[PDB]
Amino acid sequence: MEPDGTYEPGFVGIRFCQECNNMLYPKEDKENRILLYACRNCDYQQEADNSCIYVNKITHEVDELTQIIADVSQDPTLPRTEDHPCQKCGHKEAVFFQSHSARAEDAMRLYYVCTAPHCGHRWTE
Amino acid sequence: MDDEEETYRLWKIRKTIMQLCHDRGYLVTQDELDQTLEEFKAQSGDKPSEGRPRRTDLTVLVAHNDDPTDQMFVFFPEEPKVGIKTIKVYCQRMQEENITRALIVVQQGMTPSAKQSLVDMAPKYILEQFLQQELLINITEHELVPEHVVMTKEEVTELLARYKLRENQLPRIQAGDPVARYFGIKRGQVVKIIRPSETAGRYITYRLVQ
Amino acid sequence: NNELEPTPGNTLRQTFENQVNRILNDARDKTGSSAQKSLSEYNNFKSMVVSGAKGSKINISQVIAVVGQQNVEGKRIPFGFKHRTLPHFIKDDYGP
Amino acid sequence: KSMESVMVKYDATVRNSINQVVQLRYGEDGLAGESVEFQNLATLKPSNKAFEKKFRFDYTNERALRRTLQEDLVKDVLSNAHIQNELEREFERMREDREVLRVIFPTGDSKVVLPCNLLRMIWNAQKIFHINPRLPSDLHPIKVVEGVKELSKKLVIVNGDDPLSRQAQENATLLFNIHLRSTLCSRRMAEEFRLSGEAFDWLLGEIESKFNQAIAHPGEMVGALAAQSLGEPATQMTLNTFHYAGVSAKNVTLGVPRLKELINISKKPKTPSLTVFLLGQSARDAERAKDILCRLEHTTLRKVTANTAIYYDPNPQSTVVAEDQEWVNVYYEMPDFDVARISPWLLRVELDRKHMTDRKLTMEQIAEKINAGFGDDLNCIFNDDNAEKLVLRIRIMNSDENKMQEEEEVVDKMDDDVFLRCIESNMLTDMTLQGIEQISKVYMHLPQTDNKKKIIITEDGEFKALQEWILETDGVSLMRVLSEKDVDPVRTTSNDIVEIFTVLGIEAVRKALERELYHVISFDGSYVNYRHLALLCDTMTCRGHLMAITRHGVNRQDTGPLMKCSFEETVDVLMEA
Amino acid sequence: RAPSTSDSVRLKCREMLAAALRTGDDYIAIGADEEELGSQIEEAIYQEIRNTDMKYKNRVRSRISNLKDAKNPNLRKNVLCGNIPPDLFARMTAEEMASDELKEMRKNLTKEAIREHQMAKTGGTQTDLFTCGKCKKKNCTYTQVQTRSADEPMTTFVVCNECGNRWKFC
Ligand SMILES: [Zn+2]
Repeated sequence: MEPDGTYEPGFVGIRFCQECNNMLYPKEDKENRILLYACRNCDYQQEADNSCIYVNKITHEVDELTQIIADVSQDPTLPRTEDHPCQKCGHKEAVFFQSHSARAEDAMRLYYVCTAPHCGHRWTE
Repeated sequence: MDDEEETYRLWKIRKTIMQLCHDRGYLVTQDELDQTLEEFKAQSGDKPSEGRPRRTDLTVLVAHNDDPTDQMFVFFPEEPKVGIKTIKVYCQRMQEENITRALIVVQQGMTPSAKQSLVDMAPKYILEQFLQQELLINITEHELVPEHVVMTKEEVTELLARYKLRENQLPRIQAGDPVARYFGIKRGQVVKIIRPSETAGRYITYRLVQ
Repeated sequence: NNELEPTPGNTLRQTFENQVNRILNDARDKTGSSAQKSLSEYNNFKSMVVSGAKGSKINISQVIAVVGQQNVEGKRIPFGFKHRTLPHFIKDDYGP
Repeated sequence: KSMESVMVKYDATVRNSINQVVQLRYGEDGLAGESVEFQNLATLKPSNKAFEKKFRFDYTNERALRRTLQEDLVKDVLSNAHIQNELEREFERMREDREVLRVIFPTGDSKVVLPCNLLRMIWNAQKIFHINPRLPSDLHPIKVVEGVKELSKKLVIVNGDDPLSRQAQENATLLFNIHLRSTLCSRRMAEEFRLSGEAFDWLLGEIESKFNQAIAHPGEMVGALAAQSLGEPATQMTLNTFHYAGVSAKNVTLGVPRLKELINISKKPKTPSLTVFLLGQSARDAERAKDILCRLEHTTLRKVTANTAIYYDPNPQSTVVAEDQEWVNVYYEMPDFDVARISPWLLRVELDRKHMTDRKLTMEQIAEKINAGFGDDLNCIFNDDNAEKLVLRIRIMNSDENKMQEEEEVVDKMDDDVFLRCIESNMLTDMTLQGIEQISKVYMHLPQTDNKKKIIITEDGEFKALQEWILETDGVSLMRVLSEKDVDPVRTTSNDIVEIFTVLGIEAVRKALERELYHVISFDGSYVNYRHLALLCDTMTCRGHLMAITRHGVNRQDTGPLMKCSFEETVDVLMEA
Repeated sequence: RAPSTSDSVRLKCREMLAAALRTGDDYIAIGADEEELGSQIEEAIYQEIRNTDMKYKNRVRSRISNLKDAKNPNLRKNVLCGNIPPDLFARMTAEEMASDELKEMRKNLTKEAIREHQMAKTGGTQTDLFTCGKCKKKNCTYTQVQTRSADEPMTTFVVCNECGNRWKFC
């Protein structure tokens, strides 16, 4: 194996109940080595897939090319750039900007959004 | 714990209480004063940790100030929190030896009944309380703390006379004050404080304990 | 480019903000020193400053040379608007 | 309203309204604040050789016309043995004073406030008598020496025919007296000021008159006067303007907000700190300082952890995380019986190698710390330090024998995962690995290439300063930081006052509180005369316990009700009286 | 020749150390006696702990894991060729011993960076203009505060940190 293997075991909150649609909680079967998820208000139970039920502090979420919705490119008050070549389309006109968050914490790194209809593609530098 | 660093702590509190005894005027060997941790490690045989005397054999007698009022005794209990029972057994040992004054250095906390009972036995025989943390250093060597001299009752009589004051008119100091506790001075007595000055250069003040 | 390399006792944002402030202060001080020198003996303004009557070197700097970096609460103008100080500027403009 | 009742009394001890003594002579010296002026202390002279060259009156005089220069008199006294012993009696005393003065001003500052400017008066004598600066004089050195002894006796500020009073006199004019004698030395007069005998006689008469005039007047409302004199520069400059300096800064409140914080005897200062000094190799090596700092820095496991995970794995020997499989090979002999007892709920922690390095901490110390804190119930195992991924593997064990569902298990069937979160909640928030108590994530590592510290004495006798490392800390635990190894237990100090009192005791507060007030005033740039500040701190400590100048402080004083009603609480105090 | 033991636990720990030394068969291209050396390692550890304690077991186990490293076989080779005696091996020469490139470099450069987080702490005010009236150094600081004023107008106050000396433009 390798340390290159990404860290996404499946955080997973919802796959809630199938009958009354309320939230499922883990609970043990000491007899078969199986995790089960049960609704607290009904007799419904089902085995879990991953043995993971909680993680905390990826600390490095890089949220660098996610949540940043492509429609941001229409904003006139953001700086258009003559700096060329979107990395997908053969056209310049990337709109760029810092952080745009409170969880960024100290970033000075630029984020670039191509603005022509052929991409919507986004990328850091 | 079970580590040599603990020895350093035992060594260091031993150094401080010896300086304190010395400063109360009690006769102590300068060689004891100079005794380092590596010397101590052989001279008391702080063994290899596990195996003996946590704080029962370190227990020491101190013998008298230039005026022979005879010995002072310094005790180091073992348990983290000391109960009245151990104090009572200790009291039996000091009485049978007929000690004159006891200093008790406790590991951590203090039973409130023990402090109370310690209070109540005071009129009969006198008895001191130090937490070990306060003895890990020697406050009298701090850059802020001036030279304190306890005055003899007669010298105070002369002081009140020469200024024509009354004891009440003087500046005051708590009995429970760390420096007051360090000399182990009792209520009603006066301490003479000598300070460096930015104008006279040297300034002398007095404080009544109360 | 993410190559600034933070100073050992600050974050990357704080290092940048310290560093531009050092340069813009350094700039005002050079031009300020330059005007006091360029002035002659007859400047009545120099006669009021030098006697110790009113004003100061920095006053001379401000009328003739350059006023410099305004301040509030100990740092440069805040982003009153979303990532801008006035509507007239481009977003996220950290220049002078 | 606090100080108002304090004034000089006719025996000169400054007392308040109920007649308690504040100081024994006003401002520790008997001198009023109107006629004192800044003067230099020649005697803090650097090299031992230069001082000896400059001050010693020569006897190994040149066989040439030597001495007929400067004096026509030395032809008279080149043979006297007694005059040689007496000047040697003077110089040894000067050299002894010189040693005392170094102890008084550890900072090696030679600027002190004194009455009667002796250089300008001496310069005034030369001007009036028209003394040629390059001719032989008729002045006699023994006349100067005895004249200076005579003049010291004449300069009495409070009567002393009593040995205690005689001693109170000797120390209360010590700084002026060494200043007088070091400036008016026989060689000083001879080699430099060239004064004549009547000129010297007038000079004694002048120093005598101005000094006696200088003394403070009994009756002066020095308490009222001192309060306004401190009050006035507090009106001046800086509400809360920031001064960029080193790495530090969001440090020590500056100005009026600090005056309010200090004077109220705040239990919760806005920015409490300790300036910690280092010793041995740790006072000059960065890496050693790093090690002590690490022990001091209050780090909690939450600060250290990269990541956490909870896994469902009853039997390790079939681990859900296939990569963990090697530790099972590694840990089959780790209490092999109670693998039949350990809960099927697993906690996994991932640690950062850079962050773990900075604290220089080991995995075994953590396992041992957590095991010791929670107890043998919390079964911990860990990884090889050389792995590229740092991991801690945690299960929970029980007491075996007693748990057989005797009644219903006194736990009320708490979910064990959920209990494992409570372990994770507490394990992170509580565990104080290496770092002990609250000095917080905030440390500062400062090089004192800055100010006037770390200076000493040398074989040359000069005040060659050191440049050394110190630690500024935002924190309060002054007591523990003193107890730690390699931290200098002499110079380590705090800007906090409530804590200084608990640890060091009331006299140390008197000094530190004067220093903190001195520090805010110097920042704001304006100077305040020392007497005024000494009197305020002395007014606040006199009762024994700190008297914040607020209604819960000074209005608890045993002063009369009618004074105390005019302060703040008014009606309540009159009702209580 | 190394002392045998009658304890089952110590004997098992020995074969585990021997098993750890057998990794990669490196011992073959040298032909050393890894079982005897392991017994000497165990004995040498025992000379320090003198107990079957967890701390002994952990120390043996951490020796075992460090010998099992696939990123640094050259360490094991160094032990196997007798360049590192067992009494030496009993105590680490580095945190998790990683000498022989890769991790030591990485640990060292990491030691550079965490020491780098102290280096200048951060200092200065930056003007370096006026020259001190005491220690005659030109490294100095200035303060600018309260404007207009009544009788103490805005003046430039200059302080020499370098010896706490303070003056005004004056
Ligand atoms: Zn200097």
